[PDB]
Amino acid sequence: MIQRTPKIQVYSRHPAENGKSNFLNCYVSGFHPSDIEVDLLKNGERIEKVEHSDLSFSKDWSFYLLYYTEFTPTEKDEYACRVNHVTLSQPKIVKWDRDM
Amino acid sequence: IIGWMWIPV
Amino acid sequence: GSHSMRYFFTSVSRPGRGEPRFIAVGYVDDTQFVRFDSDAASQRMEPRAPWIEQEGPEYWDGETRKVKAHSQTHRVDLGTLRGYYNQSEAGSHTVQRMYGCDVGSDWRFLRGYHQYAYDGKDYIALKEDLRSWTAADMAAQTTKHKWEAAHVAEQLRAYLEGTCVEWLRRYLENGKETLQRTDAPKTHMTHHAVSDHEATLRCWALSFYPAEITLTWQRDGEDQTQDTELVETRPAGDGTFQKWAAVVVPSGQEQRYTCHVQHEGLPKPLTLRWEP
Ligand code: NA
Repeated sequence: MIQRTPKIQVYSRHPAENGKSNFLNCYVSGFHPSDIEVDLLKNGERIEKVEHSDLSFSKDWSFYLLYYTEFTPTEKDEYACRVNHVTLSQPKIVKWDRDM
Repeated sequence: IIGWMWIPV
Repeated sequence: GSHSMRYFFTSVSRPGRGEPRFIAVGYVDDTQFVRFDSDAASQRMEPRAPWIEQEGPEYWDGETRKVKAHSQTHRVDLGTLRGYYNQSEAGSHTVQRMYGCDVGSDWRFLRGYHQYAYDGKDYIALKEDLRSWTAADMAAQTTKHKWEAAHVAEQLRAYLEGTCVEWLRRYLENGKETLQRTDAPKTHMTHHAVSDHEATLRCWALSFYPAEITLTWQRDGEDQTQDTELVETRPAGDGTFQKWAAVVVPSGQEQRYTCHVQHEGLPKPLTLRWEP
């Protein structure tokens, strides 16, 4: 049994413009085993309508998934990605940074 | 297309 | 120039006697085209790219039959491996299988592969000659002896050198607009002042295909890895990829630093330098 903790990136499909429709992505990779919980948050609240890619894996056998949702960024709305996995003692929250 | 023949380990 | 077809199978047991979950995905290059998921209602191989949807019911019937055959072998393999490693039914365990072929510019065979993993580590692999096996540990030596005596490598070889290459060529021609493209990266540099004493230069590559790319930093034309950060190449969600590389520099020394981008779609490798 070898376990690996997920890497997390939170980012937009397109360069963010306030008031322009976009996609918010949460890309989870490098993890093992495959069971993982990923929520996208808006101002701390779970976003209910989120989709994800089909499970696949890398040359080291570690899994990757994209979680995504249609969104319209504004100056003040905060977005984040919340991830739980058997390797984490509590859920990890990564905030969306426009410039990352 | 995928393969059909899969011998068990 | 060169291309690959790869299938990725993930089979996960449930605590106790529950049915395992079986997932299969196929790719040409960085483009997903099929999926199977035993948790889904259809129990069918399903299309995941517009260009595969033209294949008729015989194709989908064939792939569904074959992928169910693969699941029944993986179901028994989960049971055998618990036995070989003396594990109870109460725990969830994972088998993975990856196989496929690469062709060069001439779309002729370059290499085949078939690899098998148990609980996130190597178990057994076909070597590059497609004739012999690498066992990872003592349990896998049983599988290796069995598969050699049964001439399993011959069967795989015929599929990887024959079928796999003939179908990859068919997919490349049928899906030409999506699979035979290169989208060159859209590149730019940002500057963020961390303090009065340091700034972060971040070199960006957006909307590229395929995923393979190299971003490096130089200082006065020499490789710089100290005080740099590279993220993993990430999907945009629209069939393109994204990546960035950053370096933390002393205030006033920004002009020493260049970012270098290499990608199949670029006429020439790019050099970016921070412009005030
Ligand atoms: Na956890």
